[PDB]
Amino acid sequence: SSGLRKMAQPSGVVEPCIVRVAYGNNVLNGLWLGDEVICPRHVIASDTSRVINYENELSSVRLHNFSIAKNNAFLGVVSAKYKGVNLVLKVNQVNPNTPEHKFKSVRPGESFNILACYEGCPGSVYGVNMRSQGTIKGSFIAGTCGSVGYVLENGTLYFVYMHHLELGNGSHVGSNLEGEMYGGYEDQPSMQLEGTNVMSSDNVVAFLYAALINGERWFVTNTSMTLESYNAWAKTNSFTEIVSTDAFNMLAAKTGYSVEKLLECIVRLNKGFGGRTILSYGSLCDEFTPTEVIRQMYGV
Amino acid sequence: SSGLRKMAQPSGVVEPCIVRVAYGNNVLNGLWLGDEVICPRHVIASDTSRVINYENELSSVRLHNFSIAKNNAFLGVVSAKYKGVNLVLKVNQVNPNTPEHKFKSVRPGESFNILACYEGCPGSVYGVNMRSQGTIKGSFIAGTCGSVGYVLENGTLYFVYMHHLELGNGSHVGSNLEGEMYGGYEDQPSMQLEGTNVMSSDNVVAFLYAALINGERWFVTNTSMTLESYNAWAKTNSFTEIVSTDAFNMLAAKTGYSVEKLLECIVRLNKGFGGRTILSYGSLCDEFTPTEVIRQMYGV
Amino acid sequence: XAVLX
Amino acid sequence: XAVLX
Ligand SMILES: [Zn+2]
Ligand SMILES: [Zn+2]
Repeated sequence: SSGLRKMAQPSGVVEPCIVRVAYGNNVLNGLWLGDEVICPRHVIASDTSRVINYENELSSVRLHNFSIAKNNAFLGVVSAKYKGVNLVLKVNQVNPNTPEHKFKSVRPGESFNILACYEGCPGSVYGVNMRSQGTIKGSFIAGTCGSVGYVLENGTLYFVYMHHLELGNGSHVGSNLEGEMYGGYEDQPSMQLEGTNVMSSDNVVAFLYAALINGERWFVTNTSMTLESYNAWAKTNSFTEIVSTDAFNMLAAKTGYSVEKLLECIVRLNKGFGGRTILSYGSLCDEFTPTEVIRQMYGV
Repeated sequence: SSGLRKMAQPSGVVEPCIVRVAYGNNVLNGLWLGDEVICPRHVIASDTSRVINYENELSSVRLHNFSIAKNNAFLGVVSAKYKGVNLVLKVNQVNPNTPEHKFKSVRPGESFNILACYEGCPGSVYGVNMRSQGTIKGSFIAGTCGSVGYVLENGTLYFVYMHHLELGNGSHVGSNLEGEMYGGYEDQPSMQLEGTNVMSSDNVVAFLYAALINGERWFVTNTSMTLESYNAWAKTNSFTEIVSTDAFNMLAAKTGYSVEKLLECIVRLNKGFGGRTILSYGSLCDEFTPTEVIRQMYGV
Repeated sequence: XAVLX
Repeated sequence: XAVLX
């Protein structure tokens, strides 16, 4: 008996890269790699409630107002620049704890980690999952602007997210580190609205395999749905189409349930759980990948 | 619109203390502080499926079989000893990244962090909550024995947990670092069974304040329950008794709902949610303290 | 309706 | 029924 809960990858390699960036009385988080610091550009905005002429506020910038802090280090800004919706400041000191790292964008359905930091100080760590409309469900308290998302693979450190705005439904929009905004949302306090997120079928199937593994089986049906019928239904029901059974073939033989059988479950269960629960959830979550599920039920 | 999800405190100060401890082909995690390493004693057991004469296996121990590893360091065991259900090995090297730290036991209802580590290598970070029967709901994959629990306050680092056994219902039993087992469970593959956990009313009330803050109100009643009636009911229903309204007095004025009103909710809602959800949960969770809830809805 | 964090 | 991790 296991249960299915988000975990985050350890934050130690990341924490020494998180700096306090202040300008005037604007304080937010920044990312310190090499002799550069990356942060959201609004730290220079005179105001953040109507549209800012950002190119004018770059001409307007004064380097002595910058107060960038990290431990015992005070970092002097040599120069300032934009890379998309973020600032790139060159500083006079190289981060002595710079890890090997890379930048990439996380794709819809993929899990990664948020290191939520209040004005320089890392505060908490948790797992999230990028959604098709380019938003996430964070917990971003005021103070955490510029907080950083990352994922570790092989074990290459990828920086994937930097936190920017909150939409009316509470969805959170960040940029990657090349400074492109997820979902294409502009860096302005304008009327912007989130579309509809397409559910990750791969993730939902993983979720259901987890429940079976756990010994939860009440939702399993006396019937099934072919891969090509599911995709035809998926297309008109805001679910992604399934390419291959292949990533599920271990999970399938280990439970004895085919993917075909979990496809029909997705269709019926989407109409509601009817008051019952699966792994204590009230509905299908698509936040766990097949990789996450395997790793926590079986290991490695 | 926020939602209510576990977060963990950053793991960076902890990670450099986690060592790989091997003896023969026994591998598990150990905690490296100063010139000492703390780990579960079973790494010396010849076998872990029937009762071990642990005092005999201490006389039997051979120091050259110890393979303790951390980064580029190999730590030679100077001496070995028991402190309860854990080993205390003195090594020939002092951990150069030892943080200021303390040991304490976490109490029932309190949240803390698990750094789950596979044979030396930290793997994930997540929040848990100690339960009255001295067990927790971890995700402990084989390999993670001796994984370490901690909590940060003020910001003093407390080490509070080291992982030992799994019970039949999947409940997880660890020790503190003085080597006393939570719940009083003996360090043996014996028939042991978890009693009934008493729910933390303080936590459940916090949970409900979170939902109200979030704008979820369907469960609020036209009536209420006095503090002294609740405690009388709590005593016979496996809930803790509430001492004071005081930790809720901000949350109370901010929602406009008194604790008295959320007490009656606890009584009715305990009979079932009737198919609906609160903050997407299917029932009352007592895993979030009033402190956690405030901090994530309001900050600091 | 977008609020700058 | 207790399994040693
Ligand atoms: Zn922005
Ligand atoms: Zn043990």
